Amino acid sequence: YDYQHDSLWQGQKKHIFILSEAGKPIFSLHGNEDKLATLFGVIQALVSFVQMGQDAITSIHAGGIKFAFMQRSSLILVAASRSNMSVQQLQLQLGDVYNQILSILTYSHMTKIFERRKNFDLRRLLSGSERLFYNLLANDSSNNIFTFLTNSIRVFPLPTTIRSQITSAIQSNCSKIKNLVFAVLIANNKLIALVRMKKYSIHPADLRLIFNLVECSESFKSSENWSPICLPKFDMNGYLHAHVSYLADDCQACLLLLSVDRDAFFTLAEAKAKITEKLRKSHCLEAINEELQQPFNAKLYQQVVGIPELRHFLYKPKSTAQLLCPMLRHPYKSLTELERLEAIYCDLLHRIHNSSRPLKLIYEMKEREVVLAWATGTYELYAIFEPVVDKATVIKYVDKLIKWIEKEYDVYFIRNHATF
Amino acid sequence: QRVEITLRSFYIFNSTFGQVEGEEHKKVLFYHPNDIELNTKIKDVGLSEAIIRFTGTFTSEDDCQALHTQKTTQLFYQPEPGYWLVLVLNVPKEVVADYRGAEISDRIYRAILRQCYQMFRFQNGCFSSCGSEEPNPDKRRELLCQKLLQFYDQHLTNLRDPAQCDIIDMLHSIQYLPLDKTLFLRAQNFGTLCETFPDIKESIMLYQEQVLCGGKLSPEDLHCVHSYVVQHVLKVGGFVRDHPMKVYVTLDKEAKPYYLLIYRALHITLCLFLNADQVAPKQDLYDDLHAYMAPQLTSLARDISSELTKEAPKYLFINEQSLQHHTNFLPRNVLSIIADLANAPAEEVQVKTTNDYWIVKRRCNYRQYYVILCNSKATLLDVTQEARRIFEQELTDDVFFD
Amino acid sequence: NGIHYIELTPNPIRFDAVSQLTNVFFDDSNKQIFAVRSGGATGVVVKGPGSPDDVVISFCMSDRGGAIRSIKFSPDNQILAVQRKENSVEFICFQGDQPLLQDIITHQVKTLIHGFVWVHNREVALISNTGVEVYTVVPEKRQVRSVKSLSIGIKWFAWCCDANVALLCTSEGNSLIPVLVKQKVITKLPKVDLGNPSRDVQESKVTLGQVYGVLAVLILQSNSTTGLMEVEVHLLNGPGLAPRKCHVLRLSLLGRFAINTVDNLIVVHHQASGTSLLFDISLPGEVINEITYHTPITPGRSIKPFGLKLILQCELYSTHWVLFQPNIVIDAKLGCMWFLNLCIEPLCQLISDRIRLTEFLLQRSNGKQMLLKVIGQLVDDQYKGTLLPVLETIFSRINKIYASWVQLELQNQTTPPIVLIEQLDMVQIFQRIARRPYTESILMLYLQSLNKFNIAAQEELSKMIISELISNRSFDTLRRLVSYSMLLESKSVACFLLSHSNVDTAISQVAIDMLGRIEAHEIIIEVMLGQGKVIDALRLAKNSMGLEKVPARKFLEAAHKTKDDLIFHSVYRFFQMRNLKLYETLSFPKAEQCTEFIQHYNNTFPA
Repeated sequence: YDYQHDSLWQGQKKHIFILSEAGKPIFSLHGNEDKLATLFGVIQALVSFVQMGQDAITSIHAGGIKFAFMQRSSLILVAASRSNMSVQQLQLQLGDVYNQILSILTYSHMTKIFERRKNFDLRRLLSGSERLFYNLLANDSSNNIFTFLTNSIRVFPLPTTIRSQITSAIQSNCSKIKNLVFAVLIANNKLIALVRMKKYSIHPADLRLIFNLVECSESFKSSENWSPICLPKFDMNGYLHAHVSYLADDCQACLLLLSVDRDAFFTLAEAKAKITEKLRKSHCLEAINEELQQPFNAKLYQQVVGIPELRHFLYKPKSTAQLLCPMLRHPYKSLTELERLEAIYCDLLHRIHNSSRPLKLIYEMKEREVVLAWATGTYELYAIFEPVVDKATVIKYVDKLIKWIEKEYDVYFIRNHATF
Repeated sequence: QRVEITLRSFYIFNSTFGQVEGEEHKKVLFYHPNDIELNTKIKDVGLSEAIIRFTGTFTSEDDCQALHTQKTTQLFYQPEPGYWLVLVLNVPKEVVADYRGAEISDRIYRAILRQCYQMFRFQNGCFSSCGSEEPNPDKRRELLCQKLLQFYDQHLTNLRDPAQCDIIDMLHSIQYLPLDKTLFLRAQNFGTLCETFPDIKESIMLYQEQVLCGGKLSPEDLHCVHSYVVQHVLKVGGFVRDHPMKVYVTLDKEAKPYYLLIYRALHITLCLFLNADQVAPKQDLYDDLHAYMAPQLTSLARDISSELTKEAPKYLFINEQSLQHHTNFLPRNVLSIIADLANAPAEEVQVKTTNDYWIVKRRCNYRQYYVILCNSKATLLDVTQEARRIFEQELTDDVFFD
Repeated sequence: NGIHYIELTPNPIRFDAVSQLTNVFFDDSNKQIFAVRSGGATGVVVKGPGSPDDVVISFCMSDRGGAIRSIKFSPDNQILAVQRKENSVEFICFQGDQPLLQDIITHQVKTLIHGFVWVHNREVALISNTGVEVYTVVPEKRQVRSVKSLSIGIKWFAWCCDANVALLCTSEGNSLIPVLVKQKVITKLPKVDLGNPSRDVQESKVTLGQVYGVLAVLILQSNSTTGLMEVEVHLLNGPGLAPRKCHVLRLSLLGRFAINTVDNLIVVHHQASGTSLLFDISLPGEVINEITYHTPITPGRSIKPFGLKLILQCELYSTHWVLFQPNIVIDAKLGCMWFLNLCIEPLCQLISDRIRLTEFLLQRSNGKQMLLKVIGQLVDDQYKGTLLPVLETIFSRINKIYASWVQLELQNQTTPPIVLIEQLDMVQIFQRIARRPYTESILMLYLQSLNKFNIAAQEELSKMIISELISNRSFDTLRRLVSYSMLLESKSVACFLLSHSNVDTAISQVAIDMLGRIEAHEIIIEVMLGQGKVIDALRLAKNSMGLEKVPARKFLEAAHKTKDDLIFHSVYRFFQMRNLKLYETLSFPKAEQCTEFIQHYNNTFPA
């Protein structure tokens, strides 16, 4: 397999390699890792030679492709890109892959398995879990990449009283159970309700791991499930056991009950039955199903239609990890322009958050867009406007939009998470 | 304790030589710190070649640009097929030893690395042309090594401080010289020396360290002549000097050898170019030229001096076609932001730094305009008119159409 | 054939030859040749200066009275005047071409009469020993009456026609006095200065003439230190009309002499040698005591010999040649009248110094053509690297008289120089040397010459300068010239410069800058549309025009031809918003003719 004479293989826009320090293939995104064995030897040779000088490789820049390197715990990770992303974002992606590896296998077990014996084949333990890696790295270029760039999830729109009723049902029916640490309800890749135990807080990376696990599997609708899962930020040296099930047939909402004790399947099953009966009696599944049946939101659509010069925007409060974004429309339906939109957002996000040269406000007037990026002490705003608009109108449009958001905050955002 | 950017090594190599076993040390043509042991010299070239080979799997080998590491930063350049120039830097440090390598912009140092080769070529020619007389293909490289040593033991010593680099270093700009109508025509009248003496092919003028009459030469060649005269004549009333100095410039079709002659009259420097195919000129030409040019140049340089003696926001305007700039020049972060913004249709950028600094950039008609406002907290509405006032005072005509 | 530069006119005026039955008289105020014929009852023949067919007026009445010594006519050929006795001058009426005289007018003078002149159209002034008198004549009563007079002793008089000035002697001492005689106006003028010891002077030495519009008195003198001859020149360009001595003419020969004026040049004749000499007042010379001393401009030479077809050649420098102050030659035996003219082409070879030749030729009636020819010869055929300062001074000699005329014509409140050379004349010469290595050095030198005297450049010179600078690849000079505004700002120059935008981009940059300065936005918009920058053209047209005047079909067609959907969306939304602002709807008006773009947009972006 001469990989130097394959134009299709070289033409891809993202490559990810995971190997061991001794040159043993573990993970490759495109192509079998068996036929790519010289390349891993070259990578190991480079890394070791540079390390022998008491120094560590960070990145490599070429004409039209960049490479980023990473090394923790007897592992080497390499990421190669042809896109507009900077090095730090590729490093964050590599950290995400490492977090997935630690989610499948505990850190202590891997450390012991390498310390006791080297030259170990880790594919055998990392078997039957390629879906969790392929899905995580397929969020490139109809929009979840904004979630990854801003590191924040989206919330399911609902009136506040319905949400309070759901939370009340969950709290009332799941109070006697001990060692019950989280309870999560997810519908169409969107958060609805989360109840936690005091002195414990959910970290965005673990919460996104739960979303990925729920999205990847398809047998979760078949019957009631029981599986182990490890949260790296919560505890890197153990398993939390999950009771996973859908609400009912009419409402496609997935409920996860995470506990620390192994012997809690039946008690949590009874809790689930009580919870779904209570919600069915109180007329709560109806609102969820009605919202799901619709293609897009109504009030937000009308507000965006009211401003005939706005094409897309991104909003994120600083205090919490949440996002608001509208639906894609005609000028950006195709992929060839979706890529350009993503490039603009990546450049703005890098420029605002640079550590050496922090910025506070960006206004640009280009041939095809008029872009605005604002960062204040409460919110952040990234907006795109038509190229032939005037400056004195952008300000008033932004002001009215922010005023509307400040009064519709409670329908799209969750401020304080409930506790048992 | 803080440490800024410092230079570590500069080397030139070609990997074709040294194929036979036991003679791998022939590929090193120039390594800057000569005291370094040869074994340490070989390993750097090995690592570089490994990086090119690794990059060659995906894209072409000619596209390799830079290498980033926790403690260093290495930069590559290929002027001709086979030959490579590499420069190694040290990253800033703050003391726990925190490193701040993100503060380095590669474009400035790549521009410096290009200037090095251009300055070599101006006087000696291409790497592949040295020693063209020798038929033995092994003795030809010794002459190249000798020439490289002679040039680069004096070029690198007088290099500019790496800690201070700006847009002007990136862009190769020289300041403008305002002047009036009559004196410019009087100065231009000196180009008539060709008709009296048919050997002269071109003449250029300099007032102090600024250009007064450039003539036909391209901007890059003019920059090379300016740099050489500044660094070898002024800083170190008659001809400055037997075969004269030979230089390589292109005037009509290709690059050809020429004889350069330098004449000083107070604050006016005149550079004259002669052919290099014929014999070097004799003393009669020098005597005639001196006796013909002594009074007029002195009178003109005495008049221009009298004319010049009689006559918070920052701005910088740059012309791309002629490579000349007008400015009245700030913390390091502002200058780094300006370096990032520098580079084609029109555009307009307004940026506010965290330390209350407004930067306004515009581009129109092969030109770039930068205005920096400091120590002023103003909204986005007022900055446009504050910049318009400055764009009105210094620019006689408005090209932005209000 | 030799070389000769002073000639007699090809066609003489022939009249009756001198004999023992005829005489000759000449009046120079009207250039009348008078001849008598005693064969009849004293018939007469009168000839004219410029009449191609002059019917001679034959009056045959004068039979008694004695001898004639003066014949004159009125300026309009109305009254005839004759003198037949030493103390009587008589007048004859002249109606039509025949006398009709019954009683003729007579007069009496106390002293012997010298002469009389026709001061104006109807009266005559007499000079007699007592002094000057004026008399007015009308035929309705056949009587003449005086108006004014004065009494000064007189020896002989000299007369002039243009300035009405008479030059008179005194019987008290050897002194000369001018006088002005006009319509009942007699004015005296201060005397000519010779020396505190009074010195005598004769008739053959003193002449009165016109030079450059000023009346001058010329007197021949021999130096005491050296026996050579000189001509003293007194000019009447003082306060009022008073004499100041200004010039002395040198000859360095001995013998007879005669002074004439030929095309504003002073000509001196010599007999023993056989040569004629020329002097010009205007040319410089040695200056001492506010007096300029002059030398001949060319070595002495002769007059071109003249042959006639009665070919038998005629003699020259004879004894009966008579020379008058202007260019007139009268011969006794032959009976001919000749004019003197100048040939300039031979002079363009003897005077080898080019600056002196230019100064000599800038003040002549037909010196323009020869000067242009010599400038063309210097710039085209005989170019050398050391001729440029000569050209600089030659150009400076023209631009001064150009600037003076322009400035003097500029003045207003509500006689041009003899040879004037402007830009249109010199550009035609510069055209024939285009596309040559040495053209820039001439054009820039001319531009500097214009600059020193504050004359702005015009169109075609700017065109040629631009073309040469572009061809030789001199862009810095072009940038600096357009920066100083030394080229005319007009649409023709900007369009010409833009037509050369394919060579390099700097030319395009300069053209766009010039178009911006003169505010021609239509051409800029068309240029940007041609390049492909449609949205920038739209942004500019929004400000240049209004918002209701921007066309819609053209920009939409350009966006369609761009083959990019985003630009089409941008222009379509711009015009949709304009329609919403104006007519409060998002519907294109029917009169806009945009039926195809609607369908294309619907087929590209589906709802």
